[PDB]
Amino acid sequence: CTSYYTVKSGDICYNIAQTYGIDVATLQSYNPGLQCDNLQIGQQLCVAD
Amino acid sequence: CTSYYTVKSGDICYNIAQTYGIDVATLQSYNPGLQCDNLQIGQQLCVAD
Repeated sequence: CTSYYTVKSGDICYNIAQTYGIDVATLQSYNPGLQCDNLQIGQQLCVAD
Repeated sequence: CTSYYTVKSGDICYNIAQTYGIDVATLQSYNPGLQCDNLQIGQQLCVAD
């Protein structure tokens, strides 16, 4: 992982992904076992590789 | 809380508490509500105080 995004209050996977120019599946591929229904505040999500 | 840890692919609550010295019981007392199968990738765990 080159780069991380930190979950903040009310963030959803779709928008986090759009912010980085990727789609949710790619975000998922970057984060083994990601659970978009269940993101935690401060959770760090890879957004690069 | 004094110190933190960021969950990576596959981490189980046992290896984590071990790595940082401590017992799972102690880990779970630093983290109110904690499903040790269900650890979110990139979740912030407390490991001290």
